[PDB]
Amino acid sequence: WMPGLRQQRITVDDGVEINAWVGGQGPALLLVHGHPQTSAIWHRVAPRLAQQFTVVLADLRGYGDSSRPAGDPEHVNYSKRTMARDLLRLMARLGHEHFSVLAHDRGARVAHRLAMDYPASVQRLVLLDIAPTLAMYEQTGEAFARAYWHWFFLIQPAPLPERLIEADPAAYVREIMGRRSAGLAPFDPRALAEYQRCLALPGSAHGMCEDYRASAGIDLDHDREDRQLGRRLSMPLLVLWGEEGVVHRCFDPLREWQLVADDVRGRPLACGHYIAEEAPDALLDAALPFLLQA
Amino acid sequence: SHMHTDPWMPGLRQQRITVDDGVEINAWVGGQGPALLLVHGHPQTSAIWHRVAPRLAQQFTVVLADLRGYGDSSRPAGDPEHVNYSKRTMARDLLRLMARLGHEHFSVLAHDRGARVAHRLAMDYPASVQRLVLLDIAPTLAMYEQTGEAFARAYWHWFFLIQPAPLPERLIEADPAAYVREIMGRRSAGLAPFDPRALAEYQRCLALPGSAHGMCEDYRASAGIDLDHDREDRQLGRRLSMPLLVLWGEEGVVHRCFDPLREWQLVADDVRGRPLACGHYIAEEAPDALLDAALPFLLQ
Repeated sequence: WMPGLRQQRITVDDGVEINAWVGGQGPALLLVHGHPQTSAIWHRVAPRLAQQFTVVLADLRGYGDSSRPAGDPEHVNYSKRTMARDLLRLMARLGHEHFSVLAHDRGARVAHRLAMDYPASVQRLVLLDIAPTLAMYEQTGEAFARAYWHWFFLIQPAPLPERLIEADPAAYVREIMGRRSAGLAPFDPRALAEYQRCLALPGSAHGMCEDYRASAGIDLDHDREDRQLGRRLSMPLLVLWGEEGVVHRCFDPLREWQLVADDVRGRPLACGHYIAEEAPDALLDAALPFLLQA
Repeated sequence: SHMHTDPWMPGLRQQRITVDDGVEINAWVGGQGPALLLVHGHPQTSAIWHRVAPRLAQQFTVVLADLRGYGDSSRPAGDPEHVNYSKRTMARDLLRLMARLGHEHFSVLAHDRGARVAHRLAMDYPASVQRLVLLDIAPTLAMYEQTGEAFARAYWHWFFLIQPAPLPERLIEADPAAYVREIMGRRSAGLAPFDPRALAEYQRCLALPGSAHGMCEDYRASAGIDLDHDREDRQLGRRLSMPLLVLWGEEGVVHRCFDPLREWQLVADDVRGRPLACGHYIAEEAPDALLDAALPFLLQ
């Protein structure tokens, strides 16, 4: 489990600490998970990556063992701008002013904003099973709303979605993850246990829901401003999504990324949403060449 | 408008009628004149009609029915295909209810889930339904087919309550009173527009054991088998033959996200309708406007 990596906490905001697993050697590589998971998602690929990169597997705020800050009416505290600043400062305090990013689900969205807000810090970008949040909400149809129901449940005003999550957090993890195409088969027991332990920490439900609420509000304002002003990702971008997942069925991922990024390459993989755990070898085959030419 | 002093169901008596095997329908029956079935929706009960029923009972024999899974009616088990709470089954419930009360031909005033039941009822038994008034709905099939960002944001439950058990049930049963308060109150005036007795009824009845699963089964059917039946009607060119009046709230989601009159014209041959200056809960927010618009239609 995480051979060669040691867990570290770095204060990134006033009363906000980010928990991360740091190890390896070489150029810096920030690994960012999504919902409802933690840095543990990277346990199958992190050893290999650590042979040529200094890997930093970060737990987003509200997730894992990081701080669980309070929400706020406009959802600034869990905006992608704020969470991206969390990760920028994390890498800075660990001595990495320039780094690559490998990200999944919520993390990838954070990474997107990070790469727009601080382009000089992000060398390369690899985003897993996402299309841009703004396009995904704008292009919502019946199929997407049925499958990604949480994108419309978790954004509802507190305390509703929190009631659901906290009534039975372990059941929440199991139903969110096992009702997708691959079921619960691809998840290592230790990893599932981590997701459930961390999801149960106090304040987690509200933090996750605040992330979603911002991504249905203020985050879309920031993304729309970028769109209207012609501001796009400048650095090399690799986008990988699961052929068996909702993103593949309901959107044109590569097209959507070409609209908001200038140097984009990507393709589907023979798996579902949870790429790093369902298809770690395919993920590495597709991403190591790209991240190593950086 | 609503006052603690207003009468509660004056002239009506509560009745339980067996309409299916182990399924009884609770209903308030009263009045004089031609028969009129009143059908509520979610997350409420027959109590929703308490503002308009005293007046209506002056010219109709009114039957305010509690849907199965709702109010004081039975809460039968679900099933993998969601037949037990399909709109076909609930419509047959109401047909049999009116039959056992001695009414083979009747008019219908219905809201929300009840209106959807009414749609199916009027399609499956057109000779029994004389006139139809449907409140703040467009047809379920068009509403799902035309889902966009705004609709999914506003009618989030249409995509939460349909998820496989036990998830939405967990939400509802963790705090049923909060579910009612949050579902109904999310607007500028909150729960003020609902008479205290009516809100108390909705909360008491939703808290009865088995309620969450029944309501979720209704929604699941409306995202599955019900849509099979409705698409079959559309493909075969079967439409509502009797007069249809559709009234929806100008301030509600249906108005914002669809063209209700057009959508009903696609599935009915004799339709008229218009928005009212209120939200979703027409019968409680604007009882006088509701009656002004509907009594002429129901009396012809």
